[PDB]
Amino acid sequence: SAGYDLSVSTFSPDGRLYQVEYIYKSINNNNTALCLECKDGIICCCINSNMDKNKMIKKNSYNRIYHVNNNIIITYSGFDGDARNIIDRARSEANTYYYNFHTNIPLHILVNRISLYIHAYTLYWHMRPFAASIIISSFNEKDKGDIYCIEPNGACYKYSGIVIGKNKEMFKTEIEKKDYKDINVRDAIEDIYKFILTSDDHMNKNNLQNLVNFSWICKESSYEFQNIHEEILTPALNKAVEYIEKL
Amino acid sequence: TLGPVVTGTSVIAIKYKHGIMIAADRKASYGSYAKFQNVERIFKINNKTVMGFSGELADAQYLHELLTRKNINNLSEKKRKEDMYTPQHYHSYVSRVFYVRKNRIDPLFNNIIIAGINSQKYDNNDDNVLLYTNKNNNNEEYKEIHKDDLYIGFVDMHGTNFCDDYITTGYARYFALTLLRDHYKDNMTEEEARILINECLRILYFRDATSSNFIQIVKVTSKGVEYEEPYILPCVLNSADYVYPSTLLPPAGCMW
Repeated sequence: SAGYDLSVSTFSPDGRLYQVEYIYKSINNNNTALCLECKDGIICCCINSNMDKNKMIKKNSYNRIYHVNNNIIITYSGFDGDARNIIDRARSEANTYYYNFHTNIPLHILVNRISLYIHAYTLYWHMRPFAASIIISSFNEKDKGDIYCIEPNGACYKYSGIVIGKNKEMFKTEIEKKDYKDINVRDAIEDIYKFILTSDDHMNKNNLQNLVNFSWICKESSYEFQNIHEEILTPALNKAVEYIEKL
Repeated sequence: TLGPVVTGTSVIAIKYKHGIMIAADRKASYGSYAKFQNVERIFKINNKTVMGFSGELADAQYLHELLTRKNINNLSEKKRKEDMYTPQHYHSYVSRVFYVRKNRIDPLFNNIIIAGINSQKYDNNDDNVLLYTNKNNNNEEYKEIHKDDLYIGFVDMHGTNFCDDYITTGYARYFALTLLRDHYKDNMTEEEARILINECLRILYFRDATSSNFIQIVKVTSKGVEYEEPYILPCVLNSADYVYPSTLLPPAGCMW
């Protein structure tokens, strides 16, 4: 503020980066993206409630969950173009790592490289910083699950469950009521549907099935990226709607 | 690469009623020295495509890594099974690579076979792709795939490329190719295809110094890409005049 918030390469007299703070506001105003580590896998869900008034969009065509090596989930909250750019860079880093060493890039190395890539755009007076928060997650039998969230300022932190975007406070409060380290992903789907219905006021039983993206990496999917099939999602949606209608 | 140092010998690929059968011996030679006897010369690009090579192992490995990363990018961008690249697409990619390297006069010392199934209507293997776990290794019948839905393509050092019902590289282009141009027929069963390939490999083992009888067979079918258990081909001589002792021949003249 006071002329100190017009550039990302100037600190304010109190050592703050107002451009990055404004990016944080933009991300918080965007669609919801959560990742949850369960007993047998990780579930990634994206609630695109901002498109509740776009009735001519092809059903389920808009997806915010991607994979890197078929075993690393990556989702985002923010600008679609910026997130796509960052995901392309993540895929590029994975490709280079495999070319160099003939193995898949470790998740923490990829997270660090993506954090550096994002942080590089907050340093110069002629580039626009990325307005996106990234979630990068993986799961396997030995190591269980690893979830990292990268903020627009280049800070990566590890979690067992993370929510970014709108209503993230309510989503976190509802998620923290139970320990999912001892719950299976199939049982967690119903809980996530209930959380969405209670938290997001723009979401109802009618639009739950076309404004929500659901992917996972679990034992059922052979610890590889999968989109949760409608045959598995529909019963959970029905049960959640039934329960919330009961109360 | 100025020339070949460690090399692999011929590969043979053919079409049969259920898909593609491709065979190569598991030997790489460092000149006349058979240094490596358990080498893999057939690689899986995706669930419907394989690549075989004859020539320099280093250049073959370079190309294999290129194709592996191309497949990974394809899988990253895939939304439906129709989005997966086809053997024709990979054949075009390899042909373009070879052509550009010819123009630069920096060639890959290799002859390449790109084989597979040019269709998505015979299975749902690409609905959920697994890269690090092979569920194949729970048995349903194979699907009779139309010959026009299968693809075998050849690329050489100068970028010359084409496709056919059967492709051979290396020394196979003489022995196996003669036998195939004589005896190959459409819609062969698996056992008939294996018998024909085994005859070709036996002739190659007898008449080619850089070959072995330790054979790798790979099948591209509706079940996906299957590697068979490598086996030793039985190869016995076809004449007793070979075994006849030399001391029983007349001691005068040039009887050797």
